[PDB]
Amino acid sequence: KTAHSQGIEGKAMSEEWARYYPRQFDSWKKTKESDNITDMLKEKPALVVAWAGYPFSKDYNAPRGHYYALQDNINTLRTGAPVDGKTGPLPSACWTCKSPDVPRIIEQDGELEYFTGKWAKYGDEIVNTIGCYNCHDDKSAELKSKVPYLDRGLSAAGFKTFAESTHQEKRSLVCAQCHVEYYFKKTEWKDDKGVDKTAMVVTLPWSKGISTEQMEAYYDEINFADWTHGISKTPMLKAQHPDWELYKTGIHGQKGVSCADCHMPYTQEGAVKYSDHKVGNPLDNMDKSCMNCHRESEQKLKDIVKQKFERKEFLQDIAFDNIGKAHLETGKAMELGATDAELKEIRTHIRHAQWRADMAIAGHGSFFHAPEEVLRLLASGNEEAQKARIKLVKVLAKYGAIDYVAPDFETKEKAQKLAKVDMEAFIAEKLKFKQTLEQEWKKQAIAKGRLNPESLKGVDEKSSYYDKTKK
Amino acid sequence: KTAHSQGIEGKAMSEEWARYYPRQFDSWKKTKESDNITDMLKEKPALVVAWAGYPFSKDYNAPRGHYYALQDNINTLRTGAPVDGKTGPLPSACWTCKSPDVPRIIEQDGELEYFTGKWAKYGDEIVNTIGCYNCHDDKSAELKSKVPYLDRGLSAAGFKTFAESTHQEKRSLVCAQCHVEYYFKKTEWKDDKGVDKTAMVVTLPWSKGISTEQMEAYYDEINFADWTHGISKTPMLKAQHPDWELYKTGIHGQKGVSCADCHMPYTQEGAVKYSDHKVGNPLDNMDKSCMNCHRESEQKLKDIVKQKFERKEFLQDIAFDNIGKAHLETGKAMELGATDAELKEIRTHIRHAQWRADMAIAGHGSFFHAPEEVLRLLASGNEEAQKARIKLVKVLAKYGAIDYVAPDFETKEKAQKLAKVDMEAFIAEKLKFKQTLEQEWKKQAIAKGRLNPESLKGVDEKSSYYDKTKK
Ligand code: HEC
Ligand code: HEC
Ligand code: HEC
Ligand code: HEC
Ligand code: HEC
Ligand code: HEC
Ligand code: HEC
Ligand code: HEC
Ligand code: HEC
Ligand code: HEC
Ligand SMILES: [Ca+2]
Ligand SMILES: [Ca+2]
Ligand SMILES: [Y+2]
Ligand SMILES: [Y+2]
Ligand SMILES: [Y+2]
Ligand SMILES: [Y+2]
Ligand SMILES: [Y+2]
Repeated sequence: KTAHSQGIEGKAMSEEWARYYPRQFDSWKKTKESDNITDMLKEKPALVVAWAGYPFSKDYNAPRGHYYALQDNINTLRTGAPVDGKTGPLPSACWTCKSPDVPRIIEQDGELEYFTGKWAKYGDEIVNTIGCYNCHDDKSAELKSKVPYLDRGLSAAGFKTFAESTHQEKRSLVCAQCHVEYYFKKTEWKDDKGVDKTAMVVTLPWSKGISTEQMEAYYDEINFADWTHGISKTPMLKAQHPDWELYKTGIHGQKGVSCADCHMPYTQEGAVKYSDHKVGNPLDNMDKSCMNCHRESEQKLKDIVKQKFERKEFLQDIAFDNIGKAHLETGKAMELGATDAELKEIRTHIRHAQWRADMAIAGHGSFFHAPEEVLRLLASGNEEAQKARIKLVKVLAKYGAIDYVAPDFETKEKAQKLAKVDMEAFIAEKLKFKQTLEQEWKKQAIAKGRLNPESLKGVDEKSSYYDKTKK
Repeated sequence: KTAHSQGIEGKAMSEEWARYYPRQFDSWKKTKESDNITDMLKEKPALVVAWAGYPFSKDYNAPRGHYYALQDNINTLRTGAPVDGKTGPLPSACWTCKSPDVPRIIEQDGELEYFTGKWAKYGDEIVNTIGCYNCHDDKSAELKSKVPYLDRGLSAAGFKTFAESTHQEKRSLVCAQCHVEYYFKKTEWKDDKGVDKTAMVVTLPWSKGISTEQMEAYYDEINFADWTHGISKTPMLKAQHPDWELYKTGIHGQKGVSCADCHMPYTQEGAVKYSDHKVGNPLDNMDKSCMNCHRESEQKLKDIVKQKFERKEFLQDIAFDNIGKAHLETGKAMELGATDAELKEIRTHIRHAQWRADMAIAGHGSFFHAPEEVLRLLASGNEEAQKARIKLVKVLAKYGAIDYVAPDFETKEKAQKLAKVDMEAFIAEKLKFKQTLEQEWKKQAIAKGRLNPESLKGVDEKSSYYDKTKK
């Protein structure tokens, strides 16, 4: 048994686990070191056009350390500027994979209640970032999935549940609680008090399997759409970090190598085995992350990964360039009077093209985890985009614009203009939120004992729209 | 030293090496077991359209055992029906990678002379198939490259020559004498007798590197074309089994695993090491070919290779379908009166699209040797094809045929009709050649002592146009 077999008071706060596991706590906190903010819309402006009419066209950055998950959830322009617990663009489900306070609240008020309401609803309750309680039982310290939607998805896919899985599998599944693709399923229900409520439940689109094509069929079957494209008015599907799903198609995943083997490698100290909890880039610690199974120079292994990235980049830019043009050309055809009937097939091609290409790039490590599937998907996506563009030429020709040239979107600025994203306004509004409601959230949480100020050190120095500079 | 340190009389005939190496001779002869003829034009009729106006649109089969190399060179419709040593469609260079008699003749008459004249020129001299002398020195038995064009290509690419390479590298380079992409360079020269002659020299397009893109730049720089497309009149480039070049981009090649490690695995017998000379499919002998480095079930490893093949197939069919349509649509535009000036850009896209896609599939093992490069190349090729088709729509529209639908070519029969290939005639003509001139070639060779009848056992029972049935 552990030294805390009856549970841990204040378990949601990882600092509460330090007295029992100083080592794991210490390395866990070091994800603070990965504080770089890479503005993906600036790096890949084509993404702005792809996501026109959706929050991702406003703000989308690459992932950084777990230490910043909660704060980035707050800082992203995607969550907007609520004025209270009933305002704001997004729902409560946006907290789900950002805090150990999530299972705390789900365990206290129930799944449906948690998934009911605005994101702003839990502003002063969900204040801790990715912590011990998100992956560990506070009595036995064993690995555990704290979110019901995962087992729900695993079952539907014909997979064993978390409890039924092997230890090695659990070393990847704890990650799968968050590092997976999902959608919000509008769900009606009634509380014990009789009140009728509507919940937005996190659901893994795995009922037909975990391949991109199976998920596609899944979404088409229920005629689902995450949003109607702001430019082409196409029923779009958004892919979100399907890290685990893609990893499963890769050679490492097929061989049984877990996420932890590379991202949380062991360190033996005579009888005692320690897992590095500083979840980050394995390439920074190759001796422990790779050389334990590979017998090759670190530079060569690094060069190989670099090659894979270049390959992915090559196909990514091609696919999203044609996808972008397709959206714009469809928008042009619409302007000339083309009917929905004339654009139906084209829009279906665009929907599938982007779903496949987004699934390929949404998982930032997929280019390495499953290179072959990433390349094939980008190629498949590009083909659907081009099929749409060949048909678009004919629609444009019918309306006298066969020589139309879709505008360029090589910079985030130009792309956001086409996507009609008023950045200055969103940023101004966001800052007001942060300077008022956010600080009130933090002050109240600290007063109630839900948040420890120590955890806020250097947590809010950067975002895509501001950089106070240092550490 | 060996037991034949002064050389071997009749070295071109592998049977002459049997007295010294019965083991290697025995397994070497067993490639006779791989006698399957897979008609690739029947399997992938899109290839017929791609190669319209070129010999490959007539006959193209997958590779089988080395035991059949020489005979298949004779049977393929590509070599046609010579009536003497000065007739026939192809040059003498077509023997180059099919017989140990090649180095014998090159060593006797010189490189230029060998590469001068018709294929039919050496009909009764080049009669032995891939043999010991193609890869071994007849005095020391050491591995050796017998063709000057290889070192020539290696140097141009910044690689070390064969003699400068390591032993492990030689285990792959002996294969590179033939398993590489090449072109015939028209070369003028004068013999010691003063006569002016024209030679067609085998040349490796490696002066800018061995990547598909570098070879492309190489061919474009000299405005080279293997043929003018019979349908689109595009200056085409033909890729031929770039097995070694692609293998070099793969993980095995980068790690130093040679062709021999998988295709000619060792067998230890107490102090004595034997190389299995039955060059074939490693998957038939996985315990010796793969399990020597991998610790996984054979079925799983097989399933993985199968996955890679399906991935390649997926992208291959897409690329060649769009390439086929592009050719046909260009042909249609031509019929309507489109000018070469209006079709120049389109034709450049088609040339590059097919060069890249052909380079990806011409090496039948590339899907496994270098999966990532194969997928990327097929994707790149497809994109160039689609860029051509988008432009083609506009050219067709200008000429009043925007709704033109390129004819289907889902069967070899339909494809060969579009490619205007009169098969019945070519086959009839070929049979007459085989029944007359070919038999005379074999009778004369046997009479002169250049050919041993034993080597002809079951060598000519199959082709793409006839199957006497058994072994
Ligand atoms: C509601 C729609 C959500 C909002 C708003 C955010 N998320 Fe997530 N999220 C999750 C993971 C595993 C990552 C990291 C890997 C990756 O991003 O590719 C993220 C990351 C973010 C970030 C930082 C990156 C960015 O700028 O986009 C933000 C700002 C963010 N998320 C906001 C996981 C999950 C998840 C688990 C299943 C859900 C339901 C959500 N995220 C929902 C939202
Ligand atoms: C002159 C233009 C040539 C003719 C006619 C043939 N070849 Fe070749 N060839 C070589 C290899 C390594 C292979 C095997 C791998 C593969 O085919 O992908 C081949 C195979 C053939 C075959 C059998 C397959 C088929 O039906 O196409 C035939 C009929 C054939 N070749 C005819 C190697 C070389 C090579 C070495 C550099 C040269 C110069 C040529 N082949 C030339 C011709
Ligand atoms: C949900 C509660 C999560 C769990 C469980 C795990 N991760 Fe995570 N991860 C999550 C978020 C929201 C983020 C984004 C953080 C941000 O503010 O940008 C991440 C990020 C990562 C990263 C990126 C690290 C970096 O760039 O420095 C990696 C490599 C990563 N996560 C890996 C990972 C692994 C292997 C996990 C299981 C052991 C794991 N995460 C769990 C959310 C969640
Ligand atoms: C999920 C994303 C995790 C978070 C957040 C934390 N831990 Fe963890 N821990 C995780 C894995 C996958 C593993 C390895 C499991 C295995 O048996 O292989 C661990 C392991 C531990 C252990 C056991 C000893 C060790 O391997 O180091 C302990 C005691 C432990 N973790 C503690 C711990 C604490 C205190 C955390 C918060 C500060 C914490 N973990 C977070 C995954 C995750
Ligand atoms: C052991 C548990 C492993 C760890 C940790 C890492 N790798 Fe690995 N890798 C391993 C296996 C068993 C295999 C499958 C092939 C086999 O030998 O059975 C691989 C394969 C690769 C590959 C080749 C496939 C490819 O995508 O090109 C590469 C390039 C590779 N591994 C790199 C790599 C790196 C950089 C790692 C650290 C981040 C890493 N591997 C860890 C086993 C294990
Ligand atoms: C070793 C073989 C790995 C396994 C198993 C998993 N990951 Fe990984 N991951 C690995 C590498 C080499 C990289 C690329 C590093 C680079 O910067 O080039 C990644 C990357 C990720 C990322 C992207 C992080 C970022 O860009 O900020 C994430 C979020 C990530 N990996 C998650 C993750 C998960 C959840 C895994 C299991 C399903 C997983 N990785 C396995 C190496 C390895
Ligand atoms: C030229 C003289 C060659 C040398 C040297 C090597 N190969 Fe070859 N190979 C060559 C030809 C002309 C053919 C086609 C034979 C036919 O009649 O179809 C082949 C075929 C192969 C195959 C296919 C085997 C099968 O399908 O059963 C393989 C796997 C192959 N060759 C491999 C290979 C290797 C690894 C070599 C070096 C050790 C090698 N070949 C040398 C011509 C020549
Ligand atoms: C090229 C395509 C080859 C042909 C045709 C033949 N041999 Fe070969 N042989 C080849 C390789 C790549 C190797 C391995 C080299 C190494 O040292 O790793 C060999 C090896 C031999 C040997 C050495 C002992 C052994 O490894 O078995 C002998 C004695 C030998 N080869 C003989 C031989 C004979 C008699 C052949 C014709 C019947 C023959 N080889 C053809 C490549 C090739
Ligand atoms: C030893 C000399 C090898 C032989 C013989 C074969 N493989 Fe291999 N393989 C080997 C290494 C060193 C690596 C690189 C990764 C590493 O562990 O360092 C690999 C990798 C693979 C892979 C993974 C990459 C991929 O394309 O998915 C696979 C699937 C694989 N090897 C399969 C395989 C098969 C089927 C073999 C026999 C025909 C084979 N390998 C032989 C080393 C060696
Ligand atoms: C092991 C890791 C290999 C190395 C190294 C090389 N080859 Fe290979 N080759 C290997 C496999 C698993 C396969 C596919 C088998 C299947 O049928 O699925 C191949 C295939 C080829 C082929 C195609 C043969 C045919 O389709 O008839 C050829 C001609 C071939 N390989 C040649 C070859 C050469 C010359 C290599 C070195 C440059 C080489 N292979 C390396 C496995 C391995
Ligand atoms: Ca989604
Ligand atoms: Ca060529
Ligand atoms: Y405590
Ligand atoms: Y990162
Ligand atoms: Y691979
Ligand atoms: Y003799
Ligand atoms: Y074969």
